[PDB]
Amino acid sequence: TIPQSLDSWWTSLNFLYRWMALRRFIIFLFILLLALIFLLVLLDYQGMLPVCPLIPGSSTTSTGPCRTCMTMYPSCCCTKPSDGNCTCIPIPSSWAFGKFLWEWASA
Amino acid sequence: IPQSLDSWWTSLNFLGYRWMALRRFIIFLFILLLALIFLLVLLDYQGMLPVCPLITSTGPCRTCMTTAQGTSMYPSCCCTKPSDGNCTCIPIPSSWAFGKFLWEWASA
Amino acid sequence: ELQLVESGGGWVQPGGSQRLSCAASGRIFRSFYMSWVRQAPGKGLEWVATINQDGSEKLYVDSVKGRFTISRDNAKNSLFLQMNNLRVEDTAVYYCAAWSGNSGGMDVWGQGTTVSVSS
Amino acid sequence: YELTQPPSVSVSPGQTVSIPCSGDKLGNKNVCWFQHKPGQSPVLVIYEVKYRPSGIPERFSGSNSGNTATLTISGTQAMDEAAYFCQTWDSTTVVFGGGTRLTVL
Repeated sequence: TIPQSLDSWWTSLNFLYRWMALRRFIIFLFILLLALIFLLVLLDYQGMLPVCPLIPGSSTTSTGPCRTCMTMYPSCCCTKPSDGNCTCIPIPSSWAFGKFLWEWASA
Repeated sequence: IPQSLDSWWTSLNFLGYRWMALRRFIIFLFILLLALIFLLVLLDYQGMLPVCPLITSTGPCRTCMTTAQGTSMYPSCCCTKPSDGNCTCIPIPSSWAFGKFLWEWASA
Repeated sequence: ELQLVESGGGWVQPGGSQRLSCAASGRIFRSFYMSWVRQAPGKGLEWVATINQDGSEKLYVDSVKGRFTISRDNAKNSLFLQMNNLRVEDTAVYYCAAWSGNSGGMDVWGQGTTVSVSS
Repeated sequence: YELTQPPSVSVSPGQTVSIPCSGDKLGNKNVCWFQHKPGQSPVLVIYEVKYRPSGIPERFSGSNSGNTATLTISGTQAMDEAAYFCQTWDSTTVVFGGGTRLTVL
């Protein structure tokens, strides 16, 4: 139902059978892509999209390696060559993908 | 670029200027959205989208390296310690990390 | 990956100074920690110095603290260790190692420059 | 930090060697194993106690149990003959082991 309304709106903009089916199909594909984008945004907002923020250099470093998992929220991190311990940062629950992309664009 | 898409659409239909510009602007917005999603796909392809795959077993945590300067180190593993889980650390893949997280999330 | 070539080794009197240079080939040199590790003649490996990406953090082994200065430049992609006032026990073969992010340890190593302090 | 390895362990080709690396509290720390050959740069054989870099044959493996670590080499080939150093972190300075010489008889 929606694709016919969408192409009718486009026609109305234009004017002040197989082709119709193909137009409806491409509209369906476009709206499905938009719907999946909105679904990803919804998942990001709800917090179910762990994207790792870049680890700050000022990290105090833990008292042991990651496998000991000493200070836990689902952080992500890497082992520092300085003292063999690993500097870990929690994943931001609110907007992980968005915050990571904002940090990426800030550089 | 929008002109070609507009011509294609009007041909599909039949194979004042302000509203034509409006149609062109909507076309440009659609092209921008497609470009943004394609950019996301490309960045994931190059593997600088550190989406750690969760939702068992342990894994290696590698050294910390800084990406394109900035004093910030790209993570190498994703670690979680609940109060009774003994904690697990899974490395973030160099392959499609976002795609793999989405897949091994949608499996269950 | 990275091609590391050391240099600046030769005969020097005790108490002299040397400037060992590791000329890493590749921009990816900028991302990793680097380290100088010395294997003394007929002895085992001994850690000398470690440098982070920017040079804010410079770590030395207690034997050489206050005598060696590790440094790096990213424009030329080079790691220079300046040893000052060497002692008779500093003879060794110094290796340039890189802490690659895809390895988790000193995986990329250099040829190894033979220092020789003698009368 | 006293970190000790045997001076040398040698086996005939084929058997499996368990090179020990005894150090206090070594279970808490993570241990790397390097393979140094006379006249060649050291090769990182094991990192994070049990993990191998890309290209290292699956023969090599690592283990840790309490105040000791171990490098296990199976199917020792004629090339494996080398020196093997176990490295850890005291607090912030990396300490290497004495190094064990594995010889292929």
